Amino acid sequence: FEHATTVPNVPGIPYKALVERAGYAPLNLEITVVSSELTPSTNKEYVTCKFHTVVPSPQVKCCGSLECKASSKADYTCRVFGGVYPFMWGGAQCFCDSENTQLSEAYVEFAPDCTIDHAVALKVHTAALKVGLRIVYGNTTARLDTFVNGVTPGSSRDLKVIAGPISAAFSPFDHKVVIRKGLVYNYDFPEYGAMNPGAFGDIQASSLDATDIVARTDIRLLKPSVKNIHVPYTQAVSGYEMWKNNSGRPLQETAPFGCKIEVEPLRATNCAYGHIPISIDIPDAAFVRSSESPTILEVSCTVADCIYSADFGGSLTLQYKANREGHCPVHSHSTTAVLKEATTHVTATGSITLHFSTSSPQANFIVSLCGKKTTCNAECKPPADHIIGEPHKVDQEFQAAVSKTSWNWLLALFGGASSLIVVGLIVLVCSSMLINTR
Amino acid sequence: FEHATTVPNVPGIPYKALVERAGYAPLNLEITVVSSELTPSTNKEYVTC
Ligand SMILES: *[C@@H]1O[C@H](CO)[C@@H](O)[C@H](O)[C@H]1NC(C)=O
Repeated sequence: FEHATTVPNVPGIPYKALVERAGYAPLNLEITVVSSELTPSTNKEYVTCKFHTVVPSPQVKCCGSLECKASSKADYTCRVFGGVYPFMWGGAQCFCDSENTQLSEAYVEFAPDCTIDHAVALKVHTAALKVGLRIVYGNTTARLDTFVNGVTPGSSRDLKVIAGPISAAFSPFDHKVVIRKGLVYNYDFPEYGAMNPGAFGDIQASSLDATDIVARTDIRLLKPSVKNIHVPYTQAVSGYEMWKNNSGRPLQETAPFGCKIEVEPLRATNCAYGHIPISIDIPDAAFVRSSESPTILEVSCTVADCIYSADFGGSLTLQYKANREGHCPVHSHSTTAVLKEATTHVTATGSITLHFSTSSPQANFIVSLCGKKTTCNAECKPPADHIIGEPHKVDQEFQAAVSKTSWNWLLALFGGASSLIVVGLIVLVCSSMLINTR
Repeated sequence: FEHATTVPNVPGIPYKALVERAGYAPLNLEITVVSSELTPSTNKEYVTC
């Protein structure tokens, strides 16, 4: 049989339900969302890391001429200079009365440390959510893991179970992101082929070990200015360390709902938000006919004591009369309250307690023992402790915090002035006629 | 758990109380003031004889 139900997106929050079929005892169904797995689609754009300038041996043409030539190396620079003043420990490298000239050039390349200090700029889209569900029926536990989509049931025992789509779409990830040393940072990285000195991603490459590179970081050559042969180079500070210094806090400290983000899939997990509708198919053989089910008689409830606690602290008791030994389930069709155990033994005239929780102080509702129903009411008090991180609000508040006494007072407050005005008008018209008599 | 109660100053007078907690049986609490000890601060002034 197939049953439909909506569940909150949250871990460690079992949800209990029942299936009604004529001649079959209502079957307890427990559903647990073990964890969440939001995996988006992303594409590798480029990589960046601290670089190193190249300072190759300059070219010296003595007492003659020469011309500059470009080079395919990324961020390359070249420039000639006449009237050079070459000196070295060995002395004047060559000789002519200041006629000689020298060509200098430089370029950049990623340093060896980059191999492990690389930071990759990622473009992401189409967040996809994966949900793992564990379902208990007839004290039998089955499992499945399915994409949140409502069109691809998973495989578990060759059982087709579907979930979603989500009520709302949530994704902490933004279109542009960066990954560095296992830390993910939300930032609008410059597009590939865009070089801006003193900025993130100044050096860009298709792959870490790509021979072809493109970069621009405003390198300007300086004229020789000293005795010896030297190439003074002026360049802006590397942008990688710049972004490192003031990169801001990591996404791990900014993700809403406490998403637990992992890097190797670049995906979130254990993050709770939204609702999920699901349809569960259960084999008919799993069901049990009511003929063999225990029969109960003259059952009654009693709230020994309840507390309006965030955690599961509510208690209840039931007393029953029966004729057959065995087990029956227990349920509460009121969403405001949730039980703890789904089934229990049954005796001829036994009475058993129950643990439960509620989201309202007016503990009035209907609970079913085995197949039969029964009303049960009480009032609950706020707790002394008022800060706890354990599961809370298994059912969200439904403006039911208002008390029965509050309803009685509000009813006694509003007055029936409409009846007063109606009676006044009626007597007024009657008197008007009586005086039209004259 | 913490509970507040007022007791008379007197020996050999047990006082009984209960603590109410949801889902917990009320726990009997007996309190006895075995004795009193009023100790003041004093300073030696001098001696005579
Ligand atoms: C499940 O509950 C039924 C109901 O009494 C019982 O007969 C059966 O033995 C239970 N299964 C297990 C594995 O305990």
